Order: sequence, then structure tokens, then C-alpha cells
Amino acid sequence: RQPYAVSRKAGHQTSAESWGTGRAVSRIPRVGGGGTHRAGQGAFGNMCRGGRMFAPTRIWRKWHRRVNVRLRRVAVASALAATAVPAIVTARGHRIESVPEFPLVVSDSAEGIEKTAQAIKVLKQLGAYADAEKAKDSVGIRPGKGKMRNRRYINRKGPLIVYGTEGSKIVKAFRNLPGVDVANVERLNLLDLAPGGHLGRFVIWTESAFKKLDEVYGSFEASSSKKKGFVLPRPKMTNADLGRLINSDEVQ
Amino acid sequence: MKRNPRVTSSRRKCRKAHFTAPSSVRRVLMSAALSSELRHKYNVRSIPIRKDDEVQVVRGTYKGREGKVVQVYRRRWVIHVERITREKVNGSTVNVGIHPSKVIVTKLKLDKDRKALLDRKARGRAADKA
RNA sequence: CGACUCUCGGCAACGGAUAUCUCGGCUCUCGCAUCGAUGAAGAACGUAGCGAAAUGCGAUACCUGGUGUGAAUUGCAGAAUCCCGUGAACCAUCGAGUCUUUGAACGCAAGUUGCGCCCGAGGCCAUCCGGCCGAGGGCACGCCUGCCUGGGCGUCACGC
RNA sequence: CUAUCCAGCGAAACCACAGCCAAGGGAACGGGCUUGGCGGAAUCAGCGGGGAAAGAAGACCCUGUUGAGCUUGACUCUAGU
RNA sequence: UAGGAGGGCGCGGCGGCCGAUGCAAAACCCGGGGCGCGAGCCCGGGCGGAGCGGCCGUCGGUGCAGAUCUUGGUGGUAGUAGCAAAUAUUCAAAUGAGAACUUUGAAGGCCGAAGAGGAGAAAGGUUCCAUGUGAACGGCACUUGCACAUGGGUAAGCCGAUCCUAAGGGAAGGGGUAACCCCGGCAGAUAGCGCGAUCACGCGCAUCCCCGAAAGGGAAUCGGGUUAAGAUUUCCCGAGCC
RNA sequence: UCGUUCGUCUGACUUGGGUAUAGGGGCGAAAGACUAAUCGAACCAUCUAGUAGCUGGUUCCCUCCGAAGUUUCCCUCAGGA
RNA sequence: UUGAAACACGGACCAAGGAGUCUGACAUGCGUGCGAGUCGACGGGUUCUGAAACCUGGGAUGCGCAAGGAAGCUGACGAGCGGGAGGCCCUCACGGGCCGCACCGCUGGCCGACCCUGAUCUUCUGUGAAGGGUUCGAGUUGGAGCACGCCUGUCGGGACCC
RNA sequence: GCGCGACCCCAGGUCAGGCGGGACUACCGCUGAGUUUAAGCAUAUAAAUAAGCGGAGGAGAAGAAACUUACAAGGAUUCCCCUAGUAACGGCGAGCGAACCGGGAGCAGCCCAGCUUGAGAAUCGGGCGGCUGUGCCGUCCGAAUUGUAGUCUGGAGAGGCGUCCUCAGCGACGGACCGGGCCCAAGUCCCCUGGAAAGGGGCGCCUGGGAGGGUGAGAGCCCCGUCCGGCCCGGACCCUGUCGCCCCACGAGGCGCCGUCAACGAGUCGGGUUGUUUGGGAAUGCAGCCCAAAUCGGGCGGUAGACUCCGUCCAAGGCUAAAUACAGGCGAGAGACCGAUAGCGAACAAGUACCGCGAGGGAAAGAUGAAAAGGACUUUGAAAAGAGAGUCAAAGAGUGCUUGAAAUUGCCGGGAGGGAAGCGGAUGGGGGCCGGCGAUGCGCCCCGGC
Ligand SMILES: [Mg+2]
Ligand SMILES: [Mg+2]
Ligand SMILES: [Mg+2]
Ligand SMILES: [Mg+2]
Ligand SMILES: [Mg+2]
Ligand SMILES: [Mg+2]
Ligand SMILES: [Mg+2]
Ligand SMILES: [Mg+2]
Ligand SMILES: [Mg+2]
Ligand SMILES: [Mg+2]
Ligand SMILES: [Mg+2]
Ligand SMILES: [Mg+2]
Ligand SMILES: [Mg+2]
Ligand SMILES: [Mg+2]
Ligand SMILES: [Mg+2]
Ligand SMILES: [Mg+2]
Ligand SMILES: [Mg+2]
Ligand SMILES: [Mg+2]
Ligand SMILES: [Mg+2]
Ligand SMILES: [Mg+2]
Ligand SMILES: [Mg+2]
Ligand SMILES: [Mg+2]
Ligand SMILES: [Mg+2]
Ligand SMILES: [Mg+2]
Ligand SMILES: [Mg+2]
Ligand SMILES: [Mg+2]
Ligand SMILES: [Mg+2]
Ligand SMILES: [Mg+2]
Ligand SMILES: [Mg+2]
Ligand SMILES: [Mg+2]
Ligand SMILES: [Mg+2]
Ligand SMILES: [Mg+2]
Ligand SMILES: [Mg+2]
Ligand SMILES: [Mg+2]
Ligand SMILES: [Mg+2]
Ligand SMILES: [Mg+2]
Ligand SMILES: [Mg+2]
Ligand SMILES: [Mg+2]
Ligand SMILES: [Mg+2]
Ligand SMILES: [Mg+2]
Ligand SMILES: [Mg+2]
Ligand SMILES: [Mg+2]
Ligand SMILES: [Mg+2]
Ligand SMILES: [Mg+2]
Ligand SMILES: [Mg+2]
Ligand SMILES: [Mg+2]
Ligand SMILES: [Mg+2]
Ligand SMILES: [Mg+2]
Ligand SMILES: [Mg+2]
Ligand SMILES: [Mg+2]
Ligand SMILES: [Mg+2]
Ligand SMILES: [Mg+2]
Ligand SMILES: [Mg+2]
Ligand SMILES: [Mg+2]
Ligand SMILES: [Mg+2]
Ligand SMILES: [Mg+2]
Ligand SMILES: [Mg+2]
Ligand SMILES: [Mg+2]
Ligand SMILES: [Mg+2]
Ligand SMILES: [Mg+2]
Ligand SMILES: [Mg+2]
Ligand SMILES: [Mg+2]
Ligand SMILES: [Mg+2]
Ligand SMILES: [Mg+2]
Ligand SMILES: [Mg+2]
Ligand SMILES: [Mg+2]
Ligand SMILES: [Mg+2]
Ligand SMILES: [Mg+2]
Ligand SMILES: [Mg+2]
Repeated sequence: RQPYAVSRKAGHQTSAESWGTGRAVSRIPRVGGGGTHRAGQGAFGNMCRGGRMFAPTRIWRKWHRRVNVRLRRVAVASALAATAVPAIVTARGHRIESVPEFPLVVSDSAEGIEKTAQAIKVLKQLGAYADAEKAKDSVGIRPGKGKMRNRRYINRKGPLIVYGTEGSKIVKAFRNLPGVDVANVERLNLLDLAPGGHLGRFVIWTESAFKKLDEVYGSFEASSSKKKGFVLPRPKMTNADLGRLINSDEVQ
Repeated sequence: MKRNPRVTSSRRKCRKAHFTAPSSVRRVLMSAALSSELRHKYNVRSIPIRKDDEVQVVRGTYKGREGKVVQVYRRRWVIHVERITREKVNGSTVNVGIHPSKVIVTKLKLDKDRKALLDRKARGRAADKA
């Protein structure tokens, strides 16, 4: 975010002064002088026309908030897992109905592609082009004030392409496509993996990138990640199947 | 998406630039498209419109009306074409306004400068496709 | 049945809320370093075929010149040679120019277009081979380096 | 000469809602409440009983750890001498 | 009641999802139908003519009846209070759409000259004069005007300013001052040197620069004509003066 | 401000223009008078949104719980712990 | 306000605007992450819609991990009891027994300020076997903390508005 | 009846030059409050702040220890984090409040004065002339010996000796950075609606380009642009990349030894006292006055004092990038900001109109339509206007014109009323409105076909 604030001097560029009592008018400061309609009018008050606002906004508001380095990594881990669950990728709105398998890993030959047309064929050979269809079809003008605040068009989210090898070209084949995002494997972002705060981004992994995941995040073992001071989080419940536990022989 | 961090993507500035452009800049903005026959012949898509060109309206209520350019009235972002008129209430005749992006230039007013300008634009469109 | 008052509805007024906008504002970030005695910032008066303001300009006065572009400016009128070219334009841009009266403001002043002095290209006669009206241009203050002119037994030398 | 009536022109103060009384009770003097008296469209000119009428965040008095002008044997300083 | 908490409703953005709309979006209007204890919500009809809504998360300049609240608009009061100083108007005619209010003539009155007359200084700035004029304005009215529009109009050797000094002001060197600024007699090769000379030199230098009066001091003009509007003395005629 | 009536009118008289004195300063035949409708300290801007234990106001719904005017100390008694 | 329909004040009407906010410190509660640790908050690297994101350092930066003394200084030698949720053993079972978390109560040991004490050793002024105390500590005999986020409260700030 | 030379002063419209004033964001110097807080108030705080007076630059200021520390010590300046709300200061109250260490950003050090040309001012300015011209050369005047140049700056240095080791410039082409001009993908194909297609349906295409804007309604393909880059023109540059010629020295420097020398800033330091300032406490800096130094000497080691030792540095002259700051200027780019009573006072001929003698004060006011197509003509009227008509998708969108709320007002229709009206519960009468306002289907069956 960028800060916003009113002018520090706004509403305070008059020599206005209270008439006091005894003149059958309220005690608000008033513009003195004469010869214009401004004379005798109220000033400086948040109720007055032309006054300053109550508690004027300042640029030393707390715009940026800090999150622990470890809590950031934990949340990325949870987001990645949910990308591998078809029910959650469905529920978050992605059309995944002709995709062969989740996780969706495509060969490294995709890496070298060049054109938006080339990228379109790749999405067709997967079951991915339908989700990209919805993103492009959903583009319209943003209702409200944002359409005049340089945010004129909005759309849906498509799939997210993750590549592994730095310096590739699929960055440039996919960027014209609305909804479609590209990421490098080492530096994934929570804002892409769970956009809107909702779990289940549709991810197309390259074979180059899917094999680096174990390098990047490691396992339930100390000092296995590429990250330092990090170990994958363990759940409070080893198997979440209430069906299996409640209807096991031991409990019944 | 833009790459040059010196061109503005702001609605406010881009509009100001358009509506406060000088005359030498409105010549480019008030540009028209070549006809299918001329695009085929000169390998250029669109050109800045000229005094003595010949056009054909392709969008207005006057769609399918051909005529000669008689005035490129840049101050109103408009061109008047010969016989593209209506009559006032008193019976006088006035020329109606056409924006250059709603006509096709069916015939070119060719000069030394226009021939060189067609060359430069033609050298370009081929310099990428080839 | 009526008048008046109150009230409900429809229509018409009054007024400018609401909605939808926006060449404006506000905030953050970035780059750069450029006023003046070679007369600045500011003030005044002028200036267009038709203009008062704003914008622009300075008696070359909404401009001159060069360069780029390449056919308009436009509210009306007119020249339009300005159209395969030294070439339109309330065009862009900048090297050549112009730049009234003032203002630190500088010959003295100032509720004054007041009051001096100096130079002087150009022209007239002869009261000289000088004098008369001159176009233009000087004459503030403090200071530095040099210079010219000069002063004082301040210290000397040499004399008379 | 006004006021008055006519043609033309044409404000402002004020305004919770209003506007007939008697007694009672009530923040101990009601236009509204309680109980009685009553009570009939719409208008004109006056009048100063009432609206505890208008005007003005009582100037009297008190309070405030609010002032200011002035004085001095108040406290703390200071120009001058 | 004061006070505390929970669960909701509503407004505007941001990240996401799901959608409406030129076969009519938002806003607004209604004696239209309903839902909810309620905040509110849904639909109908109309008007309008291009945008809008619901859900999850999140965020905020987020909900009005008051504050002698702020700004704007609007009533009753009310066709009411009121239009009453300076003696005063009347008759015909012209004009005009329209005359108590303009114009001409006649009559009756007033100012009564320390004037309601004729001219100026200050201050104003075109109000001056002609022609025309829809609105507004001239607290009734108007053909009218000190209004509006378009034009025109201010002529100097002799009137002034300009020159001189008054009270007084500013001021160079110097004194003070952190500096802006403050001090003029303090006396400094005081600013300026003046005069005779040029064909060069001589003399003298005393209380000393500037500003300051359209009523003080002061080179010089009178009479007769002339304009829609300039002049008694600025223009014309004549006659003079410095 | 107006009407009538009054005071003075050769003087310490009336008056124009010029000039001098500027804010804890001026000027005062003295009334705290006057210093541009402002005077027991002018006016303008800023410090400044000065401080207020004091007055006024403080914006949606439902559901649930629900007081105190008493103790001690305080230049404390309209306040606070 | 003890008390308002008040002969208490404000309110003619309508529209729009109009008042507990932002920030810093602290505290309790709650949520998240890690845990004797925990923060990457000044930087660096990298990042092609991102001033974003992502990586890196810390072997000692902050807070915590140890306290008592004004200071010089010294610095925790290892806990029992009563009641206890819950588990287990016994009984036909009612009843009994065993172990007993948190928490409440009770009595102690140890560290330190102050007092008291003194075998041995020793560099003669130090050490400290033993033995202590109606004294004092925000101590120890339970490692629980650190970071972020939100409400509320106190305070500083124009500080709910005039 | 002299003429001298120098000293100190003159006056010059002398030759040539440089000074003053303007702007306020950030920077340097001075001067300097009170409101306020302490629940009063005076020291204190507000504050070494506002106002006042000056001076600069693109940054400024500071800067190379007369520094810290007490350690195995470090090593110019500035800025960030930490130290730290700490030591301290304080009616020890309210409150206030740094630095060292450590970690980062950025790093760079220099030059004078003095004993030291004396066979010799070797230095410098100006006029004039010339040329290769930001300078060099010749010459004539002058400054300066009361001292210009060269050496030298404590880390040193002068000397002496010594195998040794080190040194001169201009070309040529460029690379980078800087400004500018141009060129660059794809549908306006078919039907419908519409005033307008940029909307819907069909069929296609571009995409390293689906940022943005314009065009008669949501346009990637209509236009400008955007991506990838291509081209042509002009600069400043003093940075380095390579080819060419020129070859650096007996001068200076480095390095090895030597011990003889070894110069180092004065009304200044330092002390007293006064006032101010500071966290600085027997006194942190600064300033007035008084006293007033030293050269086995001087300044420090955060409690005043004397002595012994120890650590440490060398003031009184000067220059010095970078890292930092930046409500002004100019040129940009953005935004979870405002949407005409909001946002700057000003979206508009806004610091305008207007007010005040003045210093100063200071508004209101945006939106026809896609296009003026801005309403010819007839008729009534003195006119303004009206009634017909005309334009438009529309004027009932008619030049303060998108929408067009409320208060308040007029007309038409309806309803009720004995000194208020409105209101809450009941219901009765009128209205007005409600067809998901209210059903006609399901099971046995008999055909007659699907
Ligand atoms: Mg009143
Ligand atoms: Mg404002
Ligand atoms: Mg009448
Ligand atoms: Mg009674
Ligand atoms: Mg009453
Ligand atoms: Mg009764
Ligand atoms: Mg009656
Ligand atoms: Mg009456
Ligand atoms: Mg009465
Ligand atoms: Mg009253
Ligand atoms: Mg009172
Ligand atoms: Mg008290
Ligand atoms: Mg007092
Ligand atoms: Mg005393
Ligand atoms: Mg907001
Ligand atoms: Mg608010
Ligand atoms: Mg209201
Ligand atoms: Mg209320
Ligand atoms: Mg009347
Ligand atoms: Mg009267
Ligand atoms: Mg007389
Ligand atoms: Mg006249
Ligand atoms: Mg009238
Ligand atoms: Mg004079
Ligand atoms: Mg005179
Ligand atoms: Mg005179
Ligand atoms: Mg004559
Ligand atoms: Mg009287
Ligand atoms: Mg008399
Ligand atoms: Mg008399
Ligand atoms: Mg007088
Ligand atoms: Mg006088
Ligand atoms: Mg008295
Ligand atoms: Mg306040
Ligand atoms: Mg009270
Ligand atoms: Mg009472
Ligand atoms: Mg009463
Ligand atoms: Mg009261
Ligand atoms: Mg009232
Ligand atoms: Mg509101
Ligand atoms: Mg740590
Ligand atoms: Mg126990
Ligand atoms: Mg215990
Ligand atoms: Mg607060
Ligand atoms: Mg001082
Ligand atoms: Mg303050
Ligand atoms: Mg106080
Ligand atoms: Mg107080
Ligand atoms: Mg006080
Ligand atoms: Mg200041
Ligand atoms: Mg410097
Ligand atoms: Mg700490
Ligand atoms: Mg302080
Ligand atoms: Mg194109
Ligand atoms: Mg189409
Ligand atoms: Mg568009
Ligand atoms: Mg293009
Ligand atoms: Mg001191
Ligand atoms: Mg320096
Ligand atoms: Mg505004
Ligand atoms: Mg305003
Ligand atoms: Mg319509
Ligand atoms: Mg309309
Ligand atoms: Mg529209
Ligand atoms: Mg309208
Ligand atoms: Mg209404
Ligand atoms: Mg009726
Ligand atoms: Mg009823
Ligand atoms: Mg009923």
C-alpha cells in the first residue's frame, strides 16, 4: 500500500475568530472582514463547511504490518497442500473437469515454448484451457469508484503456472492471457497460491519445478529445507477421518 | 502490459494529453484507415488524413456515402466531406461532422511527402513480419 | 349545496438533493540543479481586421528568425501561390534577433513623464577652420589591481 | 399631516405545538393534565390584561485553584541612580 | 436509567467468488403486494437513459433530530408595517401602444439672494454631449434617465504646475548597531568648488546637498466672436506683452 | 438625526491645507478623555485547533446482565484518586 | 436534575455536512506461530503487472534464560505434609487400598542484603568442616517466554466535537 | 632661488574588473518569547522552539584526534539500528535525557607558516604584439626582500652514504551514460436490435502487444498507443577499451643503514569571576571582563585537592568526495485518497470579484445534444412572449438546458369540522388494490392408438 492523507494545512488557512456570545449566534469561529459572502461564515470546525475534518488522516498511520518469518512459511506450506486437493481447487472456482491428475505436472518441454498461441495448445492438451476461458470471458469494468482510480478492469482467476528453471520463456508465452499467472519455483507467493484468502489455486507444475519442491521445503526432518530454521508443520490430528476413528472396532 | 516506466497508464494524464494535443499531434490522432484495395497495394493499414483525400463513411448514419475531404477541422476532431450534409430549419445547408476513425480513405492525395511517408510506414510493417 | 381551515391523491410549480461523471485537488516515490548591474523577481502601459478578461508578446509588440513536421487557421472576413515544395499552421521546438516605462535601480528627484550636466555621429550659416538644431549615448555608491594628478619637514639625501 | 379606504410597490422581529376560563394537584402562579363552566363559519378597525411576550449565554450575588486596570508595609525580580 | 457484553442490520473501498443490464443499470416517485419483533429487505408500477448488485475475507473520513450546530433553500408573519420634513399645483395641445410623472404654451406658487442663483479647491473619473434602447435599475410609474448601447468631446511662451523657501523630512564622511536600522552638526582635503578667464592661469572657498505650499513668495494678456459638447485669458479676429 | 428653546460671538476666537508625536507608546485646560462607529491599553497576522475541575451536543436494531450519591486521602467541598 | 408537561434552557421548516479517531508506551484477556528460546524490525541478495513476494545474517541485537546489595561484591548444594481431578488393584456390589496432575493451605532447605558463627587450610587476610536467625528480597526449590494481531483501559499528544 | 627618494594620504565619468537584490523545501550564523504542563505558582516546562535579522549551495554543514577507552584495546567526518527512555539532570516534582562500545551505508585523505636561492626572485600581475587560443610565447612597466617561488608538515623531515627499484604526451576508433524525431500485429466479414454497434448470435484472426485513451452504448483486431525492437539527428563528456608514434632519470621519489640535527601556529592556551547553555553533576560548550603561560613542554583519562607512577593525544592556520536532507523550482511515475457544501481558498478570466486608509481579509460559480440539427414560416401582441408548426431517438434534453428529492405553492377530484391538531388500541363505513386473490386433478376402469 501507498499512504494517503489530507493536506496538513487544509481548513486552517483563515484568520477566523469567535464572535463570542451576546450576538444571538453560536460560538463557532467566524470569518471576519466584509465585502464578500465569506465574511461572517463559520470556520475551523468539523461541522463547518470549509472546515477541517475530524482527526485528519496522517501519513504515519500503520500501513505495513509484520508477520513472523516462520508463520509466513507455515501458511505457504498449507496453501501448497491445498493446491493438490481436487475438491478444494474445484470449490475455489476453477473449472477442473477434464484435467487428468492432481497434482497436474506437465513435462519440461513446455519450458521452451515462446508464443501465446503455443501456450494455448499446451493448455488445450491439459484440461487447463477451459479455466483460462472463464478468466477471459469474465472481464468487465469494475463497478464503483475504482474504475476512475486506475483500476478499470477486473476478471476471474485462471490457473497458475509454476516453472523451475530460471531464465525460461514461458514467462512470456503466458503473460498476455488474462487470469493466468506464472511463478518461479523458489520464490512462490501466498497472494497467488490463495488469492482472496481462499484456498485452492489451480496450479500447473512443470516437471522441472515439481521436483524442486522437496528441495525447497524439505520434510519432517531438521535442516532438510533450503530454508534455514524451518521444518514442515505437523498437524494436531494424524488422521482426520472421523469416520474411521468413530467406527473403528476399538471405539465401538 | 506496459514495460517502459516512462509512459503513463493513468486515465487522467492520457485524457489530458489527448484533449490538449497541439495541431501537429492531432494530425496523427485524427488518422484514418486505408481501404482494402489500397491496403493491399501500399501495404499500410492506416494514414493521417489529408485535405484532398477521398473517403467513404463506414459507420455513421451516412454509412456508404462516398465523397471528397473538404476540411480537416482539427479543432473539433472532425472532417467535413463533400455533400455529406443536412439542412438547418431555415433551409440553409451545413456540413456534418465525421471522425476519421469511421471512414476509409478510398483514394490518396499523393505528394512527395506522402510517397515518402508511405515508404517509411511500408518499410516498417514488413520489417517485423519478415 | 357553497366560503374558509385541515387533510388524501393526480398533475403543474419552487429548489437543487440524489445518481452517474471529471483536462481539478490531495498523498507517496523518483530524476535533475538553472535568478540578478550582460539589470533579476515584481510593478506599469501598450499590442490583434474585428478583444474586455485570461493567455502571449514589446513600437520587429497573440509575434520576427532558424530547425523539425508536412497542408492548415477557424467565431466571421480576407490575402490566399501556400501544395511533387525554400512549404500552410492560435503546429512543435530552439541556437539568430527585438525587447516601451520602471524596479536592487544607478545624474537629482518623484501625489512632478519635473530639474541638471557631459559626449555626439548628421545638417545650417559663418558674428573664425567657430558657433546653431542634432540621431543616438553617457554622468550613482562602496571596493580591488594598475595608472595619472596632487598634498604634508611624516622620514631622509642634497642644496641653495 | 397621518392613521383609514383605493392603484402601484412592499420588508422585518418572532415562531416546540398552539392559543376561552374556575378550582385542584404538580418543579410549591397551566394553553395542554384532573374535575367542572362551556363551545357555531368567515371577516374589519382598535387596544395594551395575559402569552411569567421580544431584545441579550444576568452587568447584581456566589463559584472557578479564570483574568485584567490600579495600589502598596505582599512575594520574586528589574531599568535608573 | 448510568453502565457492560453478545448476535444482527446498513454505507463505501480492496482481495476473491457468483451474477444483472439499451428486450432499459443507478437515483428518484407511488392510495401497489409482501417478509422480518426490529435495524432493514424483496418484488410491482412509473420516471430515467448507462451503469449496478449479492456472498466470503478484510479495511474505513461508515448510520443524526437536536449542538443560540455549518452552508444552502423555504414558509407563517403579510399583500401586512409601511411609501406623511423641505408651502403646489392647474388648463389645453403635441408625442406615443400606453401620459398625474415626457415636451411646448398659458396660469398659480416657492428659493428671495450668508439663494433652491453663478463659479472653484479637495474627492470622484467620463457622470459631460448627440443618437438610439428589449430586460434590469431609477423602493409608484415613465415615451424617460446621473441607467444601458454606439459614437464624440478637454488645444496655452502669457492660467497653473514647474522655480523659492516655512514648519518639517531625507541624507553622503563619522558615530552607534549582530543586523534590519538609528543619529546632522559632529567638522571631514564635507560633497560643488564658484568667478575672471581659453590662447592659461589666477583669484576667492566663511552657517554649504536635496525635498517640502495647484491658499505663502512669484516673467508676461486684454476686448470681441465661436461648439451638440472646448476657451472669460488655450480655438478665430484684433491689439499687446515677457 | 429632526423641531422648538438655549450657550458664545475681537477673543485662552472659528477654520482649511502642510507638518510633528504610535500602542504600556502618544496626546490630554484631566473626563481614564482621545488615538478612523474599536480604548482602564487600538488594529492586523501569527504562536493557536492556546487552557478550561465549567455549559451545550455526542448518529443503527434486538437480546442478556445491571448500579451509585457511601469509606479514606487530597489548597480537598461543581473535581480526582 | 431529588424532582420537567413545566411560568427551566435549546428547537419555525427541509436537504446536505456534523463529533471517542490516529499515533507512541504499558497492562489484562483472546487468537496464531515457534518454544529455552524467540524476533530478520537497520542492511545485503534477489525479484520483468509488484514500493510486493522470496532468500540471507545472530557466535550472543532486543527481550527471555537469576537474584540480592547503595556499593565493593556474592550468586540458589536439589522438599515434605493436608486436601485433591483422574487412572489402577480388591469386593456380588455398597465400601476399601495404591499412585496422585493443576490449584489452595502448612512447614522447611538453599541464594543474597543485615546479623551471627569458626574446624582446617592460607599468599596474614583470605578460605569456611560445623552451626545458625520472631529480620529483609520484585528470590530459588515449577525453565515459559518471544514475536504478531484485535478489543478494552491508563497516560502523552489538537486527543470525542464546538 | 632647487630639483630628490621613499612614507602616509588625495581626487579622477582614469584602464580593467568584482558588490548589493529575488525565491523557502532542505543547510549555516545570530537573536528570542509566551500560550501550555506542573491540576495554584515563581526554578522548571513549553524551547536552546514560533516570530525577528542575516548567509549559501545542489546539497549544505562536519571532517583526518591536543579522540575514546581501561581492553588481547581501538583509530577522520556524516547517516541508520542498537546502546536507551539508559548514565545523568530535575521545587530529585511535573518531567527531561545524550555519549562510548557493537552492527550496517559509505570510505580518502591532503597543504600551509617557521632555521634552511644568495654565485642568482629562480615567483607573480598588467599593457602591447603573435599563435596553436579556457592557454602558450616575446617585450615593456610594475608587485614583492617589512619576502613571491621551491623544500617541509610530526605519519615526519634536513643531511650523508648505497647494489639497487620507479617516472614524458598527443593522435585514431570506439562503449557507456544524455536529449530528440520517425517506423512498426490482427475483422470494421454475415444476420438482429438500435439515432448511433463499440451490444447479441455466426464465422475468423493477432498476442514477447488483453497498460491506457479516443471514436455516436461493455471495441485485443476502427484510430492513437502498448510488446519486441529498428532507424536517423545532436550532445555533453574528461570514465575506460583497444590499435599508432613517441621511450621514461642522471632531477625527484622508494627502499637499506647512520646517528649529528630535528625548528611544529601567543592577549593565544590556561586560571578566576559573571551570564547563558547542556544529560554534564566542586561547573558541558560559549561569551564578557580580569589575570595571563610554557618547550624534560602542553591538552586529556566524566568528584574539587597535593605527590609517585601509568594510558593517551599535540590546540591556538586552511582544503577535502561518498554514504545524508529536501511542503521551493523544473521534469516524471504512481495511489485500497476526494468526487463540486468533498478535494488546495481556487476543477471555471482565483489570490479573481468584492471589502478595508492600511497592514490585510477574501468568495460564489462544472454537466443541452452523438451532432447546433440552438426552433424557418404562419397568427395574436407595443414588446417580452403565446398558439400552431419545424429539428431531434428525445425536446416534456430549448443556450444556468443529464437526472431532477424535500421543505413550500397552485389547480382538479375526494373527505371532515361548536376555543387546537396530531397520536396508541378497537371495529364500522367508504375508497384504492390484490387472480400463487381461489381448485377443478388424482386413483380403478372400457376401448382406440402409440
Ligand atoms: Mg433571537
Ligand atoms: Mg476542505
Ligand atoms: Mg394599497
Ligand atoms: Mg386557570
Ligand atoms: Mg404556557
Ligand atoms: Mg378537560
Ligand atoms: Mg369562532
Ligand atoms: Mg385585530
Ligand atoms: Mg401584553
Ligand atoms: Mg423566549
Ligand atoms: Mg449565565
Ligand atoms: Mg478548588
Ligand atoms: Mg494577574
Ligand atoms: Mg517586598
Ligand atoms: Mg474514504
Ligand atoms: Mg463522521
Ligand atoms: Mg437534519
Ligand atoms: Mg439525540
Ligand atoms: Mg398598507
Ligand atoms: Mg413615516
Ligand atoms: Mg458674503
Ligand atoms: Mg446628460
Ligand atoms: Mg420602479
Ligand atoms: Mg521644490
Ligand atoms: Mg506655488
Ligand atoms: Mg500662490
Ligand atoms: Mg489668435
Ligand atoms: Mg435637540
Ligand atoms: Mg452669532
Ligand atoms: Mg448663533
Ligand atoms: Mg486649523
Ligand atoms: Mg492641522
Ligand atoms: Mg473616575
Ligand atoms: Mg477541540
Ligand atoms: Mg453541573
Ligand atoms: Mg434544582
Ligand atoms: Mg409553574
Ligand atoms: Mg443553561
Ligand atoms: Mg427559541
Ligand atoms: Mg446526512
Ligand atoms: Mg538472541
Ligand atoms: Mg501433594
Ligand atoms: Mg505451595
Ligand atoms: Mg486520546
Ligand atoms: Mg542566545
Ligand atoms: Mg504547545
Ligand atoms: Mg498551571
Ligand atoms: Mg489547568
Ligand atoms: Mg494561572
Ligand atoms: Mg524562524
Ligand atoms: Mg563544505
Ligand atoms: Mg530495554
Ligand atoms: Mg531540553
Ligand atoms: Mg494498430
Ligand atoms: Mg459488431
Ligand atoms: Mg475502452
Ligand atoms: Mg500500433
Ligand atoms: Mg558554565
Ligand atoms: Mg570546512
Ligand atoms: Mg470547493
Ligand atoms: Mg471554498
Ligand atoms: Mg426521455
Ligand atoms: Mg433528458
Ligand atoms: Mg447522456
Ligand atoms: Mg433538468
Ligand atoms: Mg413536495
Ligand atoms: Mg378541495
Ligand atoms: Mg384514532
Ligand atoms: Mg379499517
